Amino acid sequence: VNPKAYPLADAHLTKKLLDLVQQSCNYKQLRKGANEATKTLNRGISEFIVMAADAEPLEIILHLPLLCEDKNVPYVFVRSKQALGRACGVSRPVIACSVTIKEGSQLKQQIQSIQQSIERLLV
Amino acid sequence: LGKIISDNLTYCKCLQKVGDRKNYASAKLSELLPEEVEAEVKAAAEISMGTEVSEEDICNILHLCTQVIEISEYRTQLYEYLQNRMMAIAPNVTVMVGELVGARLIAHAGSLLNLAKHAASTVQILGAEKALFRALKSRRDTPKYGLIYHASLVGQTSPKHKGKISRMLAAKTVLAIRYDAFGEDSSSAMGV
Amino acid sequence: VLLHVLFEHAVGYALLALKEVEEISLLQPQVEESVLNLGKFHSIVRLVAFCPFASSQVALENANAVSEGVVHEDLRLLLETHLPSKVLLGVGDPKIGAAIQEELGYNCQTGGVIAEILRGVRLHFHNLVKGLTDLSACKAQLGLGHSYSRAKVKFNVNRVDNMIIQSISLLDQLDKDINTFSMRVREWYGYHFPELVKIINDNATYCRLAQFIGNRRELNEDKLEKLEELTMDGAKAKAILDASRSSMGMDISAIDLINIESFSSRVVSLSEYRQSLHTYLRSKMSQVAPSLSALIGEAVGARLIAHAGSLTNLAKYPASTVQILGAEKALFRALKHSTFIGRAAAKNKGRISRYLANKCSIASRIDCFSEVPTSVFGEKLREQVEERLSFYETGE
Amino acid sequence: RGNQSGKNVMVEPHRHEGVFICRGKEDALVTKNLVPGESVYGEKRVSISKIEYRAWNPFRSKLAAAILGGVDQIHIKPGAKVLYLGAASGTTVSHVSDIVGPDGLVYAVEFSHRSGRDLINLAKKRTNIIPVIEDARHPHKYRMLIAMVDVIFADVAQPDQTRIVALNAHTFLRNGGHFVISIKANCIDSTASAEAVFASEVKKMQQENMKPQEQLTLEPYERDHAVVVGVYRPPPK
Amino acid sequence: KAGKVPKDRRRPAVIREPHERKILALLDALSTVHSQKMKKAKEQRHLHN
Amino acid sequence: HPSCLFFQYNTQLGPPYHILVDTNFINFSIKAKLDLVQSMMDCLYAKCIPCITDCVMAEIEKLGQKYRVALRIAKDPRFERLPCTHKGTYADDCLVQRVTQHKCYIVATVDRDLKRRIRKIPGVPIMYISNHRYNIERMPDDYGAPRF
Amino acid sequence: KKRRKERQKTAGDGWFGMKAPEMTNELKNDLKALKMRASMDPKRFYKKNDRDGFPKYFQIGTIVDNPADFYHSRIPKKQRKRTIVEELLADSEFRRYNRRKYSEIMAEKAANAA
RNA sequence: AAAAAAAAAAAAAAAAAAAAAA
RNA sequence: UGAGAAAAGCCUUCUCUAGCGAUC
Ligand SMILES: [Mg+2]
Ligand SMILES: [Zn+2]
Repeated sequence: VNPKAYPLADAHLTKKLLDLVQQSCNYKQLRKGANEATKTLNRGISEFIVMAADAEPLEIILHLPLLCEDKNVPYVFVRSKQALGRACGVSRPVIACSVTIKEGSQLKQQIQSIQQSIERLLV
Repeated sequence: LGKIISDNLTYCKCLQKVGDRKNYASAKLSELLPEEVEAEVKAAAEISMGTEVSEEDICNILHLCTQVIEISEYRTQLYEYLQNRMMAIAPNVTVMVGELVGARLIAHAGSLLNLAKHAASTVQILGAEKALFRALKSRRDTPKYGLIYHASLVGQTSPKHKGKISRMLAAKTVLAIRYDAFGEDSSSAMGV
Repeated sequence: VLLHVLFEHAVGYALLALKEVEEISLLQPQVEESVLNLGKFHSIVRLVAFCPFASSQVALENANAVSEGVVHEDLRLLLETHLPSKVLLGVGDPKIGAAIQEELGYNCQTGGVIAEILRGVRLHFHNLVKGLTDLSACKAQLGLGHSYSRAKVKFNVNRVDNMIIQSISLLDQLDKDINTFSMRVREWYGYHFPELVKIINDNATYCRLAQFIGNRRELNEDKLEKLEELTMDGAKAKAILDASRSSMGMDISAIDLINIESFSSRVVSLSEYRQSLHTYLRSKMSQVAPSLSALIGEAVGARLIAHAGSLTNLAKYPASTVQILGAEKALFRALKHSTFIGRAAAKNKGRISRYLANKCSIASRIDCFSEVPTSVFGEKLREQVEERLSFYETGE
Repeated sequence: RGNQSGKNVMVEPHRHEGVFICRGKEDALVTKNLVPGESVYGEKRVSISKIEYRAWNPFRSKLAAAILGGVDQIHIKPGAKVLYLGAASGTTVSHVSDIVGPDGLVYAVEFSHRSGRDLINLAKKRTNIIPVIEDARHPHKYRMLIAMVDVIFADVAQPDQTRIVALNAHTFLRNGGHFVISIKANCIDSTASAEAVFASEVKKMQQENMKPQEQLTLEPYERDHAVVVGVYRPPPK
Repeated sequence: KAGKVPKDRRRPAVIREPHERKILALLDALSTVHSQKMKKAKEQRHLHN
Repeated sequence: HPSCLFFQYNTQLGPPYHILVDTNFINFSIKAKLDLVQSMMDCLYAKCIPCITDCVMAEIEKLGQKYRVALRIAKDPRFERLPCTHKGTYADDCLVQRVTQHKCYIVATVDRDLKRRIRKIPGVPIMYISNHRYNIERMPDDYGAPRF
Repeated sequence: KKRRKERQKTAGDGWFGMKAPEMTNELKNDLKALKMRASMDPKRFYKKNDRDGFPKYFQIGTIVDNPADFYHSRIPKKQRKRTIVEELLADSEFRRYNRRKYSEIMAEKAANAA
């Protein structure tokens, strides 16, 4: 594995993440794409960032971690873009996604747990 | 080096002589700098904060420093040319007010004949046109120095007397301007 | 309470001896003056040894060892020499204390009164070691702070974009600065031979020919033959002699001719430096951002970095904003600047610019975060736009 | 709208030393640029007639949010040595470097290697910033690089913020010095309430021989954040 | 009142350019509206108090 | 004005209640033989962690051996021991200052004079002993409080 | 006495030595305009002024262009002016609103005066 | 609060400036 | 408030910090 994809999730935590992405799309709380993920970081409306480590140039998504460290936003990698494609409800591979702040959303409890799990990966 | 050396021409020559800090110790700078200054210059060489520079970077710095000394050398040649023409066209003015200040006066008036048509009080305040029209509109006190401020006689005199010398210098100056413009003989006897 | 303290500094290692101290009430309002006031500190603490670092590289080696907690040979040499061999040695780091006690027989203590003594030493350090070292203590920390930081992150000095920022600005100034001088030269030589401005369409080219012929009085035979070599075509040079023979310009004085000759030469020497600056910029761009340079050219690519202010700032921008950086100068709209095979219709002029912005954003990211820069990706992206340009132009 | 480029505008000093107010149709907080002509994160700068000031964004900065909220003291003044924990990319660090001026020093600590490469590029242009790419939880590992400082600014955003500040304060902070700590309520304890968290952190600070003096919220810009200002080992009066 | 000034002593008045009066008229009209605005806000505060 | 308050309603007061105990509240609790932690749990149906300041603890110590039982109950590992650096021993001023600063505590006291001061501070409940049961005054989520 | 006078001519070391500009009818016109910024736009409200008098130390300048803000925030070069007063003279929105209010005040005053 | 005086502006208003009552 | 109020120049009495000094 390329060492630049440091927060690589295991099998169990990947299942929880891709389930939460599929839930978020139904509640209109997901922004899809590398450019759209960047824009939410500027506006400070992201809980976390999910990126695909199987992009053939890994460098095209490495600008997102730099923005995350300033906003103190957790971020993780997954092993497949095509698996990330279906969970987002899109018919094309996706290399980056961002879940948005929504006031009063019922996803807060599930989101709060997944943020804590990501921070544990960084020990 | 920038703090220790203020002479810009001396600074650019030192860079041309010595590229990196390592060459400062071995090379000698007696011809460019005093030995006491050279010792301090060599003293700063070992205790330095700067980053090391590549070979392509140091070449570009030398080329820029090459152009600096060539422009400065030409500027001195241009200044000497100006002194040659000024002493040939209006020699009486150059002796009295100076080469630079007399040259600016013709540049403001645009020609020697146009400057000749002016009176004595106008020559005094040729430079100070902004203070004059501000004073006349607001009914304040008019300026008194003009371009004459940088003349040799005005510079040496005391600040209390710089008002008197301004009109005394200007009034005699126009006697030199008329004589050079209309006289058919080139001599500095009247100016002296 | 007599004990020894080891203090590590950027300039070197120091060994100090403690005579007496009121240990229990040290952290109290009245007693705290014992360490704060310089005179009282000198009463109870002396400097028994000092071994400064010889060079910056040596200082970096000791900094690595101290952070890891191992006993470097420089530290061991000082400790063995001036310490009698029932010895208490104070250290700020528990790990270095254990390593010393394994290497040598001294007893190490890491806390208690020693923690307060070390702060007293740190606050008054510049006074104790003043004049013992050539390089100042304040500069010692500033110099070491960088070299320690470069080592951790594997910084590469080649891949820095300071020079391209300065070079683009300097190119802008030179283009104006040569232009102003070139117009003045043409006016001055116009008094002597006004026809020359009509034949020559280039300001720079006018300058060498101003050098080459001093007066129109002597331009014939071999000097005419020399003239055809500098001029691009032989036909004009034969007309130049005809213009020189029949011209209404005025003879110039001696001292006036020497002035204009030296001045016209200086514009040439300024122009040749400008060509060298453009050469130096091109070499820098391949080392810094090869993929972007291959995509759009060294001139446009460097200017895009200049608008962003840095290479990293260019990568962080989204695809939408990178188009705006070229809006005022029409970097993406104006295509021949960047030259691409094929041409874009007026209807699809906006679409090609939008598509080209996305490719430049991707190429900029590859240059910034690659372990080694390589221009293969830029060439691949160049081909794709050309396929798109042919797609719109031919319809397939 | 806003402050469009090319508008006449006035710059007057703030109550704090080294900080300026950009008086116009709208008012912005500005600091004097140490390196004229350069923007570190794309802010709008103002040219004054050889002198230039840079706008300070309170949404992207935690110190600027406190100043706009009306904090009494910041203790960052020209010619002061400031130890910064959690420098990140250097958005706030650049403005702190502007306040201290050429005489003062800023010690920037950032563990991450990705953001560390940005500090070194930033420290190249500013001579008074000393980059320290090291973990803030172990102050003994970089005791070579740092002398005594006057102010410690903490933006580490960790569950153990107080312990990290306590270790660094004992080792490097001079007697009578001051500290500014930003507290993110969601970071220390998400389960407990935000207001009870602010009471717990203050309690721990008093157990570490630190005397907190003031606190305030940053509500118009941030939610569930607080800034605490205090003094370390005060001199007797 | 002391309105009278002799013929020899009196000075000609200032003759303003058209641009200056446009700037000068703007400020007085602006100040009248602003002075009116503050006075109205004064009574609202006093009534509420 | 603090952000925790929505007019007179304290939102950030949470199911873990931090309670500042006055020195007199301890004495009457023993006289009525009410367990200090257990009775608070019955009043609020939630976890309660009483808080003991340095000022309050000193006033117990000055009372003498006659009040030794109250002193031993005060040192209970389940309790929260919070320090205060206040030049003196008087505790009423200590508690109101803690109340004014943070707005997260519930005041437990039986003195009438202290209660009338705390009522002037918005958004802070007061706990007092009524009959042989604990009672709460200005709390919306009182739940299992004496009904009268 | 003379050393006091030298120290009051500058803001001090705390603010990097700002100098007090000489007071002119153009600078004073600018300061009066800024003090009355509340009534420029009926839909915008402002806080109270910090000080009743004019500031002693201040400097005047213009905001630098930024390349990324070509469309978002940039005034075209023809609309730019030299002074704050001339900017107020140019825009139609302010002139239209100010004229309508000022006409009302005179008319209401005329009813009171008669 | 109020009777004044000195300036500008708009088709009267606005800034300063004194006295008197309270 | 009522050694009336306001301004300039000379002596007298004292207050704060900041280095400096304690290393034999
Ligand atoms: Mg009591
Ligand atoms: Zn207390």
